[PDB]
Amino acid sequence: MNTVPFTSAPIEVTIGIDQYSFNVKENQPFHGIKDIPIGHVHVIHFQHADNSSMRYGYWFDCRMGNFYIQYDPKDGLYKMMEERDGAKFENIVHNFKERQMMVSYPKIDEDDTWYNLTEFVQMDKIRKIVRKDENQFSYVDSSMTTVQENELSDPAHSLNYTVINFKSREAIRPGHEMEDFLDKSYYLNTVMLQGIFKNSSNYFGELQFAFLNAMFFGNYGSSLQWHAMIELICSSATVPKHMLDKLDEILYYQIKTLPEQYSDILLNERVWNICLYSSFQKNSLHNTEKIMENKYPELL
Amino acid sequence: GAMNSSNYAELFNNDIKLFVDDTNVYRVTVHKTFEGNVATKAINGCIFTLNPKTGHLFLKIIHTSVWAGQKRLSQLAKWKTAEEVSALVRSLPKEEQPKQIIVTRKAMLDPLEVHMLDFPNIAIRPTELRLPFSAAMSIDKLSDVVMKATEPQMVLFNIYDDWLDRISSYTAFSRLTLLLRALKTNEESAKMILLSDPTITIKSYHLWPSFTDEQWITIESQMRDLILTEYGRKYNV
Ligand SMILES: N#C[C@@H](N)c1cccc(Cl)c1
Ligand SMILES: N#C[C@H](N)c1cccc(Cl)c1
Repeated sequence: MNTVPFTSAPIEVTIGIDQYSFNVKENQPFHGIKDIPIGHVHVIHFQHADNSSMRYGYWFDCRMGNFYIQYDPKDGLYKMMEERDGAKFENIVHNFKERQMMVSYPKIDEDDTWYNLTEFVQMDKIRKIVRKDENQFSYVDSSMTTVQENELSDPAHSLNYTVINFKSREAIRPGHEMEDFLDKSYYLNTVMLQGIFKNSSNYFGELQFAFLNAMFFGNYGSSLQWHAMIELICSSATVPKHMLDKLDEILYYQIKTLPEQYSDILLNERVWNICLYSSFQKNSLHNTEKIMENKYPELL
Repeated sequence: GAMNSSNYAELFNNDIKLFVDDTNVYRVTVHKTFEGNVATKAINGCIFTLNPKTGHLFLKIIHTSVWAGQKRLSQLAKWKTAEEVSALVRSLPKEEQPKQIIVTRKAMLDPLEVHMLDFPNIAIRPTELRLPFSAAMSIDKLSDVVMKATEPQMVLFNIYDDWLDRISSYTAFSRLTLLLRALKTNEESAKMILLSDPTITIKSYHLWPSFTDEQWITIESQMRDLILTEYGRKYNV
């Protein structure tokens, strides 16, 4: 089990770690988060009490380094940093652990939620979507735009999701216009899976990451990407059976975890009604259809 | 965006544009079968592609053989329309290609946009105008060429005859849409108005009769009277 220590908490802030959230008061003696499960990516995120503008946070994997958070009073945020001195980092963490100044990642033993939401998410793929090569962790915030949003504006601060556009030459083979527009299998299987992502695990990893950035930061471009990647599968007549079964599991856990009161802003009515009730795969997502109908029958 | 009454003079500016109407592409008769079920029989159709400034009409005849063995024909007809308009554009010299294509029915937007991805600078637009181009098959010479076709064919016409020698394209389009609206509302009466006087004929190389300026005023008034008469009959006014 690994630890993300904090030098201090000088400003009042809501801190979230994966799907959990807690409040820290201004100058409270808080020195970080322990017992973080090894084997998954994680996200540590922030919303300031005096300015809920800019949710922001950091994706990291404790297997890739020793990371700590220090508030920067000039840029006005909690920054993730890497400590290269292992013995010093261990000594700092041991002191805070003995003084009981760290909260404990409250993972229930029965609870697979975080694995279910991050099954295909890899830190190496995150670092290609979020480009800042000098750090082993990745910063995301509520306002960052996607490459596709910028085409329709600082490129260094962008989310480089794979561009999906159903009315584009990439999606439509000359001479197969009706075929490719009404059945997206070519675009899904040849262009995206075989060509760009190489396999379904990478596609699902990007889908999962987009949903998490939408949910945890309210990042609008990420919500657009999540829905486009769902729609591309549902609008394809030919999809490997293992992908359909896995998509149903992925979406089920995403809908299960979504805050009920954010459904109005995080779920696109058109896409979900099309996917569940009109698309080629309208009958392939039994678990997702059941949770959607019981939890959000208004949207449908 | 969409083309409406606010930007109506735009139709007659010097930017090449075409209207596309797909209403008459897929045409059928509905009938009972021997077993008492219902079946359709297709008949030849046409794409109506018109330059409203010059009157040039590109009438692509859709022969019934294109539907043979195909499913979901009403959907296919939209995509076939878009395929043929795309092929027409590619066939035209660059300086004759349109800068805008206005579709009369919004269901043509996506099919045409997808077929025209190679032409990102040609705008594909809907219209809020209710245009009576479905009545093109009430023009005898157009209906005749469509029904006689034994294979796909493109036929070129000037739907304004020689009117642009005497009137503007705004006035020519207004005359055309009035004539077509009248033929759509009461075809028999409209044709009676146009032919009642045997001394006025249709030239071999024309679609409409050779009316003088004063006779066109009379004809236009009679067409407006027909439309209003039919509106009163319809709504009991
Ligand atoms: N359960 C719960 C939350 N209130 C919570 C409290 C303290 C630490 C963390 Cl991570 C989460
Ligand atoms: N000295 C020092 C650094 N500020 C530091 C390194 C590692 C962990 C923490 Cl909380 C602080």
